[PDB]
Amino acid sequence: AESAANTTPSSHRLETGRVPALQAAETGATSNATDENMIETRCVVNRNGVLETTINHFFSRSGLVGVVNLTDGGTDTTGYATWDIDIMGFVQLRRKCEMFTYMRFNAEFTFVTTTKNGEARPYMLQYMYVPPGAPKPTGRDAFQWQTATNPSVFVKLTDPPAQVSVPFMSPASAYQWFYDGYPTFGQHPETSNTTYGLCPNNMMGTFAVRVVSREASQLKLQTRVYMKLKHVRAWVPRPIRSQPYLLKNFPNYDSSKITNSARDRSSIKQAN
Amino acid sequence: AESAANTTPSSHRLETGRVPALQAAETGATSNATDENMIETRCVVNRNGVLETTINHFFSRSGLVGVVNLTDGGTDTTGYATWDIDIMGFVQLRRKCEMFTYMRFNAEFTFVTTTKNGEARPYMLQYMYVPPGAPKPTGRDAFQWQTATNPSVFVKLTDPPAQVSVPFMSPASAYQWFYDGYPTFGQHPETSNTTYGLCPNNMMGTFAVRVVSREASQLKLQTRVYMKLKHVRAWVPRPIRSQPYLLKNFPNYDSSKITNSARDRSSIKQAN
Amino acid sequence: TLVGQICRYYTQWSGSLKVTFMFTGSFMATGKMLVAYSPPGSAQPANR
Amino acid sequence: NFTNINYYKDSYAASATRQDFTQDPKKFTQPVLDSIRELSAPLN
Amino acid sequence: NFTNINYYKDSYAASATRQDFTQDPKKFTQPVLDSIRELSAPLN
Amino acid sequence: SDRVAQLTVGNSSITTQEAANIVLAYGEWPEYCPDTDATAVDKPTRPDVSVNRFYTLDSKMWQENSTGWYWKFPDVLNKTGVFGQNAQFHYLYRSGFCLHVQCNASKFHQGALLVAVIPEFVIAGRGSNTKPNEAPHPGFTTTFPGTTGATFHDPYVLDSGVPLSQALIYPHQWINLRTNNCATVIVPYINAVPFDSAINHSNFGLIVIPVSPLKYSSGATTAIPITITIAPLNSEFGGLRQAVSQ
Amino acid sequence: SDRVAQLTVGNSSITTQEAANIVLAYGEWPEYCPDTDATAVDKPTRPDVSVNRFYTLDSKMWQENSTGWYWKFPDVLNKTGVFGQNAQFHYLYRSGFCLHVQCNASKFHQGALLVAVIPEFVIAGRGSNTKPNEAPHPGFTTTFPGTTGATFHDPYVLDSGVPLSQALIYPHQWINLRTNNCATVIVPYINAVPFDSAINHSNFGLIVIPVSPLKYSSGATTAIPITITIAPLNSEFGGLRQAVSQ
Amino acid sequence: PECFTANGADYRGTQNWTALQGGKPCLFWNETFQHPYNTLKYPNGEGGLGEHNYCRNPDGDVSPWCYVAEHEDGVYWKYCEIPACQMPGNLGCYKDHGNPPPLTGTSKTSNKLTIQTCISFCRSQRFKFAGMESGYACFCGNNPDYWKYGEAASTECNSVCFGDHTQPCGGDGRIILFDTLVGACGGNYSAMSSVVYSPDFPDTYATGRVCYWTIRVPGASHIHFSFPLFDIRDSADMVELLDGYTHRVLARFHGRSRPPLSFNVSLDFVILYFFSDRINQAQGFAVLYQAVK
Ligand SMILES: CCCCCCCCCCCCC/C=C/[C@H](O)[C@H](N)CO
Ligand SMILES: CCCCCCCCCCCCC/C=C/[C@H](O)[C@H](N)CO
Ligand SMILES: *[C@@H]1O[C@H](CO)[C@@H](O)[C@H](O)[C@H]1NC(C)=O
Ligand SMILES: *[C@@H]1O[C@H](CO)[C@@H](O)[C@H](O)[C@H]1NC(C)=O
Ligand SMILES: *[C@@H]1O[C@H](CO)[C@@H](O)[C@H](O)[C@H]1NC(C)=O
Repeated sequence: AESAANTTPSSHRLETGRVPALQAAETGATSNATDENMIETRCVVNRNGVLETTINHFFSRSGLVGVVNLTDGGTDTTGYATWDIDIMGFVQLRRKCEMFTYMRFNAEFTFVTTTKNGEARPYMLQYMYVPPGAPKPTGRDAFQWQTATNPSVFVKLTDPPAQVSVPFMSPASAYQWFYDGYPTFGQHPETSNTTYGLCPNNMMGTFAVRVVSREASQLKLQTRVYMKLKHVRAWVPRPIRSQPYLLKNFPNYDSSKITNSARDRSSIKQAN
Repeated sequence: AESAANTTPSSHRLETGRVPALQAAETGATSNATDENMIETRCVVNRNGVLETTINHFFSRSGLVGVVNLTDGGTDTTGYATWDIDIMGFVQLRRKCEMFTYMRFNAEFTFVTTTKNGEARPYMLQYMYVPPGAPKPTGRDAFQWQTATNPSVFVKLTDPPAQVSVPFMSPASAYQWFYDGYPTFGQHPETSNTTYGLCPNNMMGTFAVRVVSREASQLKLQTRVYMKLKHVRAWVPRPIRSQPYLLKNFPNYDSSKITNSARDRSSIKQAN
Repeated sequence: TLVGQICRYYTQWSGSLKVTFMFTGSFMATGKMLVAYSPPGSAQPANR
Repeated sequence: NFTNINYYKDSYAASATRQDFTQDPKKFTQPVLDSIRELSAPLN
Repeated sequence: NFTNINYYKDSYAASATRQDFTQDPKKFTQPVLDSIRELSAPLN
Repeated sequence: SDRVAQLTVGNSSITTQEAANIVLAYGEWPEYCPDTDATAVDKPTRPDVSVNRFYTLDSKMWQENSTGWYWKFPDVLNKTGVFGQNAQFHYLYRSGFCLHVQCNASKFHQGALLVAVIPEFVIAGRGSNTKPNEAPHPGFTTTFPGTTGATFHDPYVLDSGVPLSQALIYPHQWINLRTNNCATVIVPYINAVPFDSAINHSNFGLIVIPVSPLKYSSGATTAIPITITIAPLNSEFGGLRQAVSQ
Repeated sequence: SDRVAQLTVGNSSITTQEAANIVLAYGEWPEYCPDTDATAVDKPTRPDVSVNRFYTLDSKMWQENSTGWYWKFPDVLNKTGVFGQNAQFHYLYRSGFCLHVQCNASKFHQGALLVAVIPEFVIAGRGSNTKPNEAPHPGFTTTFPGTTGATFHDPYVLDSGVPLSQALIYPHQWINLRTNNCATVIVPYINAVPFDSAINHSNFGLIVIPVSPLKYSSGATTAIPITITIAPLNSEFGGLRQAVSQ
Repeated sequence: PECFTANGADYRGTQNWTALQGGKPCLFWNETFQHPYNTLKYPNGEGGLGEHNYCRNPDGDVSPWCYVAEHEDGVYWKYCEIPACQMPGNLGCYKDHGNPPPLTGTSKTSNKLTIQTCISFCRSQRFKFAGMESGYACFCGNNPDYWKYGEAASTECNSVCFGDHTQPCGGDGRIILFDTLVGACGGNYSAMSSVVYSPDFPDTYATGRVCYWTIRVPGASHIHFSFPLFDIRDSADMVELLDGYTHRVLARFHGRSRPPLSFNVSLDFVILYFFSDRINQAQGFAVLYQAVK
């Protein structure tokens, strides 16, 4: 259907037996009472489109995902800057994605790198994706930066932002943002269940970045990750969270200081 | 018709009854007296084109629309620079567009950004379009600049000017530059009717712009908006304004100090 | 409601809406109620 | 010579389409009900 | 207007494919076994 | 057989002796709203005998130092009769109009009148101030004059900054006292929306401006009234609710 | 499938749980006036969406010492909404009516109501004086109570000298609190003239009289309201003129 | 205090700059023959117009303003941000970002929204602070944290109201603050030195207003009064000052009486009375008092 719905011409009824406005809500179903079984309507040929409300047009937005700092000092230097790939770091795309239970999609990661004061000097960077199980690079001159049997992107700061496409690589058939279980067997404590809700089917490796040079470069870069979902399929729709987020991998909320879903009114017998 | 009009060969008439030069103007119609019903003409095959005088070739000009200042200071800074999208700020395109009552078109907005002294340094800008109803960004480091579920353009100063295409997004079926009414109900005053002529069907959101950096950038930019109309349809042609403009959303003119539509002559019985 | 949040993600809506009431009183309690929708215009009606 | 080719799924992002040579001038010049002939007195 | 052309051997690196207009709303609105008629009492 | 005409709408009739041809605005007849262009779901009402008739307004004495008068037509019949009552109770409105302006004189008077309609005739404030708080704006009695009417201050600029000379593009008619004594214009519904409120939005407005001044010799009659009659053709109303005045 | 019913007229709907069968008065449906029986020449108007809808009046608390209430139906909707406005501007009127009286209670209350219509329900004065100047006559608020209603003084004689017992010949319905909570009557246009003024002539009138008194044990609810809803089916209006109040 | 009106209509200051930090100088009111507000047109005051370049308000604007020099870039007039121009009862303007508001309480929108209608809306529900923005808003609340979004300039929040056109109703995304005690009808006053306004002070006072303002100080020697603003165009409505010990009248001032600007009275239980009429109403009073211990 390319349009929403057309309206049939209706009229009045004067007869017993037909009750379309007495739909019982105790059955768990939604009231199917239309306008034609009610106040007299007319013939309207609606041609309003429904294409924008689809899932592929709703999840085709990039949004901010990760912010990675790279100081590259001279005396307190590290060289590299890894970033665990997770979507729960910023509450916008998290709120947009946690309204479903199971999802399956592809990615269009984009990397925007700027300096501290803001300046595009021609410094070439190396963006490395470390899959889960591969060793992480330790140092700006490590052995792992050879990128043999490992995908990496070489780009400068004066160049346009890099953009790669990422397939679906979870060992399960779909992702999940809510895991009602435990990752392994054993006795689970009563004090602090810090492993509850953890899903090993979402650890998508680690993302590292360094500056390709010989000695050093006294510059503090700041990379931003923009992930565009595509080819997305969602299952089991879940309600939208009404409480402020507190942690990344845990949906914890405030016991006291609760936020009501609707703001307060003057009286119940007042519309304004 | 690809040409203007051809002329039929004519001759003289000596007979009573036929009066083609006595077209009455009291009926409200235009005199349809041709040259062939008058002084003896010849056969001319005119091949002058009429393509340039069409509406799509008349409104296919960019013109200046908006000028947005961005100081980005260090002590009296704001960071952002919003611009209400309206066409009444410069009288050239306004005079060209207010010769019709109802219009419907698309846009080809183009942004030319220069510095105060004039210089193209490689500073990346962020052009944001805020639709009507969305929150406006307050600060160069605000939450709204994430541009999730919001279109934005990232471009530098050394790059060519950005250019996007904008569809027809008025809730009515066409735009209007003259609204003979009031936006809401209620009692209207006699002192200052500041809401008369206001049309809510023309508020096309707000346009914002900032400098993508971390700390600051002591530079005063100045952006210019060039909007090219395309796919335009106009209704109910209106006369062209002969008085100088005074306000943006109001066609106010000077009561005293009136400008005549034609300049003065020496005498009426004199052509020069 | 969920429809309110979905309409909050967008900026323009159309089409008809449905509001469904449900009485959760006793079985022996009876009564009649008047649910009246009014188009735009003046403020909330004062009387029935 | 081909400018009728679009590069996107949306239709409003194209260029000027085929020009229309339609010119109805009689809805502004003679908006009258009784069709006044060319060789006649407009009022009798 | 052609965006169905891929430039690589892999299929996940393409753009949004043909849109599907499928809308099954009855699996959420009426998840009942006895099909409730439109003009009838839901319980008898 | 062209100078005489009898227009009949409802239970009213207008006979004429000195008439030009009737004017049909933009070559389109006023009809009902089709289902393709309509957007409301509720069924609109159509009296077709109680609101579709000739309503006669007051008469204005055409003097020698007269500038001109104008009207907001969906706002003049906002309180007069079944049409006004039916328009106060409803939220939506869509109709055309049939006009007739009467101005008779002898064969010894001279003068000419320009009667025309202007869609979205916006009244402009008169002043040379650009500060937002002191910029002059017209009052409610100036924007919507009601059944009485309003006069022009600068009729050369139509009180809107647009010259009167170029106002011949509109559906117009002349009243030349040596040719005819009436003018007739039939205008359809002209708006960018199918239906609209007939209380806070006037679609168009009549204007009468004497281009040639009224002249006569001492001894003839001196009271020359200007009478106007309006027929709201093909009226529709929707959104029945409480009656509001303004 | 008989105890449930949803009546839809215009943009209103009435749902029910405890209902008897709907009553059609005299077996005749309310329709439009045919050309054979009509007598006026002007064309009548038919909104059919703006006046044909359920209008809800006020609620009256059914006490234990209650006598009863009554109404003049072409005079109750004389000032409420588009129907009242359209009836003030017109001289002629002809329509049927659809009624619905709501009165709910628990399964521990007992009582019965007799709701019926009486064509030409004439209110009689109460007194034993035969002199013409002192013979008691009912006031205007007693003959035409308006949207509020009037109470009975002697409901055993229907305030007209006719016994309540014999009032079962009229189109009637019972509201027994153990059986149902509503009553529905559909009455057509009943008059000896095709059209008639809806201002100085009421065709019929509803009356509600509690035959069995309201009884309950100490501990239950005590406020039992009486709500009435009316739908002016198949309305016609003619003779458009100035609006008169009464 | 220098301004006792909601728009600074009576501000006789020595400010010849538009702002103290980051401002441009104002032009003189006698060298302004180009503009319709100069001393060649308005002699003998008329809002305050001499041979100075001070920030005045002769046109009945929402804030005092001067003439700045035109630098061929549009603006030829700027609002003056006077630090000492705030009526007692005006806390200032603040920023408004989103769903957590500065004022957590009731909200109300109307097409006729003045200062006193919003103050009365927040007062009829026993709220401590009122608030409005963008011309159509009324935010009530009792929270002390209303500066959570920052302090805004006074010239930034000069959007005109919808009901009246001489009052600033905040701005777009900027809320202006007001306490609910202003314009009220009576109240137990126990502060050291506060101001008492007439009923409906930002508006004109209503017809038939009568109330009792009570002032008690726990141990003050004698109290000092003042009359900054007084504008009555009638002789039927009038103000009184009474002592409630033996219930006798101290002084009776009306429209035909010019009250002295300052006097002492050796009392500690003064009560104020205001009997209005239903014929003529122009403006109220701004009685400031002071108790010395
Ligand atoms: C060459 C550098 C590429 C940088 C991007 C890394 C490629 C792998 C990305 C996998 C996409 C995973 C998207 C989200 C996965 C899980 O749901 C999250 N980790 C949990 O929220
Ligand atoms: C990504 C930045 C895009 C910047 C352009 C904003 C897109 C929306 C533009 C809408 C086009 C509206 C053209 C004119 C509309 C109304 O007639 C005017 N506001 C009133 O004159
Ligand atoms: C403002 O007035 C003071 C008065 O003491 C004067 O010293 C100063 O020069 C004046 N400044 C300007 C800009 O007029
Ligand atoms: C305006 O007044 C000032 C102060 O008295 C004076 O210096 C100046 O010359 C005056 N300007 C004119 C044009 O009189
Ligand atoms: C009242 O007494 C005080 C002493 O505290 C004095 O300052 C003030 O001037 C006196 N008022 C008058 C009018 O003398």
